[PDB]
Amino acid sequence: GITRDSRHKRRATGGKKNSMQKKKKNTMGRQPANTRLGAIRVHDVRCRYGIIKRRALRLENGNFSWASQSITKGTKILNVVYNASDNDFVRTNTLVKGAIIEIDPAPFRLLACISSRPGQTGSVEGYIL
Amino acid sequence: EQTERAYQKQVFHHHSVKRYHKQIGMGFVTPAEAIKGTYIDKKCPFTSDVSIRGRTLSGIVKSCHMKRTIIVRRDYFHYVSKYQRYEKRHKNIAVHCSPAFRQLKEGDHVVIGQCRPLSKTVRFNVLKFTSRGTGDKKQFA
Amino acid sequence: GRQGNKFRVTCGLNNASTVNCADNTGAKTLTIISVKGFHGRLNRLPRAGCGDMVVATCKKGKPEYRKKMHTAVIIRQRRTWRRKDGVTLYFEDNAAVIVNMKGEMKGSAITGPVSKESADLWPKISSNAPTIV
Amino acid sequence: ARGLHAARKMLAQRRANKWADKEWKKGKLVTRYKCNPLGTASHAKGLVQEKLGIETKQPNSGIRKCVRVRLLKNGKKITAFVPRDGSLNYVNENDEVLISGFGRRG
Amino acid sequence: GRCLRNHSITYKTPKVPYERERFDAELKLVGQFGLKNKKEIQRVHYMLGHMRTIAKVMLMKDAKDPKRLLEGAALLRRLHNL
Amino acid sequence: ARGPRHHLKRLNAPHHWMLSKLGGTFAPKPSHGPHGMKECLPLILILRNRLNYALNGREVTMIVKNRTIKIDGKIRTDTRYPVGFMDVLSIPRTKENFRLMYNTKRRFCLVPLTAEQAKFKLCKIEKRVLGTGAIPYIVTHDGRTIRYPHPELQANDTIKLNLETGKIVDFVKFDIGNTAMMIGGNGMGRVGVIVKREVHPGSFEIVHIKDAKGNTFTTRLNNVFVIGKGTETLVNLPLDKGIKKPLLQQVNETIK
RNA sequence: AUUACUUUGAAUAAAAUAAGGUGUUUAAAGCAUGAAUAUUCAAGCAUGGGACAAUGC
RNA sequence: UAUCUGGUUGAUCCUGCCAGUAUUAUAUGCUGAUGUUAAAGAUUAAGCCAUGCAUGUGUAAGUAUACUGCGGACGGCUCAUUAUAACAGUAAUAGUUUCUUUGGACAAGGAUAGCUUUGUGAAUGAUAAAGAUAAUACUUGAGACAAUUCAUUCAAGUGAGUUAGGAUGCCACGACAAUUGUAGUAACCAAUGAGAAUUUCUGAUCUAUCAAUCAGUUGGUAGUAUCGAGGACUACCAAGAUUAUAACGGAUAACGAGGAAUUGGGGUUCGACAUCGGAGAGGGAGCUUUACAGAUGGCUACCACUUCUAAGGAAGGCAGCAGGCGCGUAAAUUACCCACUUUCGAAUUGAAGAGGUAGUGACGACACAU
Repeated sequence: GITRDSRHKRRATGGKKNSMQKKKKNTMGRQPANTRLGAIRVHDVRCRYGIIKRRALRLENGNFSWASQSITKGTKILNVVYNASDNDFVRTNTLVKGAIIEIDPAPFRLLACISSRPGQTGSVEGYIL
Repeated sequence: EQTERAYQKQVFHHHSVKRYHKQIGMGFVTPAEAIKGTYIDKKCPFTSDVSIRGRTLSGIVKSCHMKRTIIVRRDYFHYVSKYQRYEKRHKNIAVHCSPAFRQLKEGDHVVIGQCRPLSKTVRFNVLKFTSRGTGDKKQFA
Repeated sequence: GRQGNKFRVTCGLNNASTVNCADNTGAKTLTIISVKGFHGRLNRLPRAGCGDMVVATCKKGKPEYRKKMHTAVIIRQRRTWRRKDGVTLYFEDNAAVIVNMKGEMKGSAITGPVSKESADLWPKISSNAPTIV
Repeated sequence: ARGLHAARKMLAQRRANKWADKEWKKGKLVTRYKCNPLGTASHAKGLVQEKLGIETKQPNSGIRKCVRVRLLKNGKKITAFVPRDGSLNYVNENDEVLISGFGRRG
Repeated sequence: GRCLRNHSITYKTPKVPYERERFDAELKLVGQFGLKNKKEIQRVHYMLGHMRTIAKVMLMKDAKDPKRLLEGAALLRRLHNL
Repeated sequence: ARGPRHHLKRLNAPHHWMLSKLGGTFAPKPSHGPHGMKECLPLILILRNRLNYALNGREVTMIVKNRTIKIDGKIRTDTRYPVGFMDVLSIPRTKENFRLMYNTKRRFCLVPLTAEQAKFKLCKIEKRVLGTGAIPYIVTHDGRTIRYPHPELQANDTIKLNLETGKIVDFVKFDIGNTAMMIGGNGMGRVGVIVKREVHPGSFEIVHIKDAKGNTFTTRLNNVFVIGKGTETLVNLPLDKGIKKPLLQQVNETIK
């Protein structure tokens, strides 16, 4: 699959590396699971050494936080507003860390930046500016 | 200071936000400009969480054209056993230059130290620098 | 080497009509030269249908096959032909497998489908076919 | 180039000056595997084609019986010296004959 | 290398193969000791050189050399009871 | 290699295992346990080389499996159990006990242990870690995890452990007025008194130790195993006391 | 002020190189007390000296 | 043993090379009384293979009027690849980490085996469906935290840490077999682990009839991906990186190291092969099981081969041990046994062409008939 090894790159001087062996399984790699908006749907992928990763494709509820009053209540996310990694990620409404999202402050009153790894943790968390 | 797209924020941030500077280890001093400065760096040995391990080399800074990274040159020797004579050699190493050292220029002695892989070729941090002469090329970082 | 009575198949390959080579004998294209069993007529070019043994020269392939005259059998053709049970079918491209007079296929595999008319005619071909359309 | 720090010129000089010998250079050119009929082999098997007699050089006289042998690995033609007195009769046409160098090296 | 079990040689042929100053002296020892062939003469010659070098390497250092005292005392001791 | 290695070749085994070179192609691989791979002696070799109880290794299984050999406070049934440092070793079926100890000649020596002094075994503190729940505990040399220890203990001291009760008895600090026995390389098998320790902030800490007869030797901090405080010997030292004879009474003595 | 140089140590796979011991009947062998066994060229770590040396105020 | 000798001339003195010389490793002619030891399909073909064996396992402690568990990811063979790649010494993981081992409701719900019940094919370790039947196979159930994610705080040993730990708000998995003899399980911490994997410094043959090379290329930001750091990948930004101290490229009949042959000192040649590391199972490519495989005595597709056939189809990878053809100057028996060493297992017993013995054996080493 996708190998993260350094045998397909070049040297610091521009020279091309020459192959000696095939791909090694210790260089695993899995296709990104862009966490979009939608119903709760989280898969479980079996990683190396038997550990299980909560692989998330779509979630709508995320556990937020706001430190000025120390209250953490989950809420539904409306849509992604702005992303600092890529501009085409805004339209697809993907959920990635460090992406500005807009929410409904229904349980915060009675602009959120994601600070988790929803593709790996399986859940969405954030905070309020 | 704050000019790029993403919100450049320091890894260890605390409200009075305070400037987090940790004191360095093996007999080095923290630069004065690094305390009162408004700069930000996520790989600086002082203001971030990168540790300098046992390996430590030194050399002369060769290039200062790369953003927050410089190239050091080490003109060492190699002993040829058969001829009983040494042949001069060199090796170039890219070291991550923190923006704490603003007067660093090409041709300045620098003490480097190992750390975790920061990029494809950069695996070291600058620890101190010393001034030298000039050649009309006062090229800083 | 043929085993049976071929029906009527509308021949769509002429003289000097390049066909592919479904075989695995290191030959690419074989331009038809003649057709075995062709009852000719004045000013008429030899016609090859489906399941018709031909005589073709290899103009592209391995050196021991290039520039020589071989004997082939057409396994699929692009000219629409009608089966007797009212089916009107045609393939994607022409192709032909190198055989000998006894019918013993020279290769060992066939790429793509094989028309039914050219499978029962030569039992040595139907075995190697992936599918028989 | 005697200097203590000049260990690159001396090494480079010897690398350059070593290519001019007629003996070691034969051991690094790829000609033994290419132009030598024997190659790196001790013995060569072949087939007899022609019987030929080479007259000796100027001071000597007489005809040296020999055979033109075609190898089985390269196909080249080499003249072979029949060993003993009256031994040309023992060899025949189209038979396996072993060919193995001479006293002078190669 | 092919085998774990060690091996060694005992006799080395003299460089010059034919000398009349070495053929005569060989039968002055072969006939005297009643030896079978010339293998034995080469074997003792290896033995003498086996320790002659050992005495020569350690003779070049000072009398206070710890290795000279350690192996030298063993070298003289081994060669005295023999 | 695709994963873990199982077969240990004869030569790849550590040299202090007394093994030959023509005996066989393989050597018994010590399993995971309380001590390292090269810091150990497998239990199979102890009962066949040092003890000479069994003609071959087949009969070792007909011994350990019978619940015969007792090590530390428990009793094992593993043929190749890893036996390392001076942990006690009791065999009640033969009424005799030993102790795996180093010696100045770079080997593994067995000092007999009486029934009165086999009730406890020394252990070396490796690191002090503040566990979860504000529960500190110290990892010992044999990998033993112990509960709440004395708070005065450091990470490089020594603790006098008991087998049955499993509690700390006495503690000896790592200071300048104590004695230690080495487990290192050239210096292992040597006992002496620490006289000076130099700290290098770069890589290592180097300590100077003086023998009983005045001999001074240098070693690394990782090799130090404190045996007592104030030239007092808390366990039975080997037959040679652990002194380093200057090879004057080895070449000459062995003649007679 | 570094570096080189030089003296020391530490750690440094076995096999093997030269062997310490050991009458396989000698020897090739073998380790039946395990020589401190010395090994590490090139590099690297700490250290006593600065004559010769390279770096510029 | 710090060693020379014949050869240009009528003769002499030199440079100069040819041949002679001694030794290691290959082949071969002739001869070949023994005892001990011992190499042995690599050079040209990592070419192709008929056959036979080489991975299986049951204690009282899982299920008994085959299921389940572990292993085949070790061992063994070959040297095709490979030129700062690998490897060796060394340093880091304050940038990651398992398997095994050692220290911390007097009982629930089920159907799937064995054996059949009726068979279908010429076969493939071929496969159909009807009846039940147990769990240490699967869910539950409860008898009571731990550890991860996120936002915020108290802040120390440590060469060095807003760090081990503690306290908050909160999400998530959520336990200690409904466990067997007349030991077994879930997790969490640590050691085994100087281990495995990445990585720091130094070190490689010839070539300039190879002088300029690189565009994910050099670095930064932010994310993704992976057990884990990182252009490993992605979007944006700047133009940067190497280079006469030999960059980029080319050849090897190049796996590297420990080492071997030969040496007065200095050196030269070799090393696939005892042991360590690396790579591969006709060729790449893609994946399954699992703690570790890009596994090939596992699977699939393609290219090239091989075997049976009822002409409808089926599997196979001897660069494993013997043995067959070819290749060549060039290389052994289609043997027996787990007794020695060791490994695997449901564990004192069962298995091993690993291993040992026997057989051929003038590659070699030691004593030695006449």
